[PDB]
Amino acid sequence: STGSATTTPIDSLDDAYITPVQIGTPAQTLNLDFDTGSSDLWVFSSETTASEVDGQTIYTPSKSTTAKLLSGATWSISYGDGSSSSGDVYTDTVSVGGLTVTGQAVESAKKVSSSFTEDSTIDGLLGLAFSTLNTVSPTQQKTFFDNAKASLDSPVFTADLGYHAPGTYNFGFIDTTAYTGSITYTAVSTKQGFWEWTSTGYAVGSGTFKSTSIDGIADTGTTLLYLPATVVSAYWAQVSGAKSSSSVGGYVFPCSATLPSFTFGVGSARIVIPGDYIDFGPISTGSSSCFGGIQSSAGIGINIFGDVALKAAFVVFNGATTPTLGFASK
Repeated sequence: STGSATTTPIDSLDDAYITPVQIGTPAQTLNLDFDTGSSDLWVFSSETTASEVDGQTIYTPSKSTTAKLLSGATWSISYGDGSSSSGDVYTDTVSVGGLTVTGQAVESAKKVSSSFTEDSTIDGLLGLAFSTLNTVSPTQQKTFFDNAKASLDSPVFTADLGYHAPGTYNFGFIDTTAYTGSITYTAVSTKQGFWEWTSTGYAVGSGTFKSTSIDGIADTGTTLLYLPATVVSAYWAQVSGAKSSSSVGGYVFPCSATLPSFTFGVGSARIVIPGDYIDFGPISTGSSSCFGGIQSSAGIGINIFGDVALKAAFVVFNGATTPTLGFASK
């Protein structure tokens, strides 16, 4: 089997992407944030504290003839950005882009933190990291991909995120029309439960490539590119007036600037992030200070190849017995 679904930016900055997901019988379609940095499929629901729901579409398990309470199971997750959610668990039929999994754990939120409530466009998350990170207790649950894997034509999914435009998540096949040149595959460590890999270096604009190993994670659920402070300083030093602002929470730059590209290495291959992808616009409406899309990972504890990086590439998440990651230009 295969599946193919379009993913759409939630706003004009590409802060996140939503993908329609069918849950239950008859189908209830919710728009979920596909997150290769976590492993829980959770949704706003009829059980979510009413004051914490503001415009989201909810899953109502009592209206699904295939929903079953997973008795005694609870979940609770905290994300890197400080957001969180928790609740109980149903199993139900879940379909993405025509690919159907029966008996998928659907984690129903009883509580969500303010960041989730405030984002009316995101109805929940669909985790695509390794199932070892799943938070359901006392019986850990599998991700949608893990459950689908054996049925898929090939045990892979691909992320093809758009820059200020829709893109595609495919399951079970590689669309050879969706990228240019060849796909370069690179080793993955699953030791921390992430799609963790080692970039071979970087360049700023038309500058020379610096060969250096940068361990990090491919994370579709993180907006920006978070890299070591040395790398980030070298980038922003090429933008007149750019500076790190503790009050704003990162590097800012004059909105009048033209940003240089940023290149990262994948083996001997190179992925080029155009400068425009690094512009996250005014820090507040009407400001002439703009927020940068490359930020320091210092104090995160891990480097994160988030959407800024991933949307410059066609990315293969290869879930074969020995997983790997592939990157192609597009």
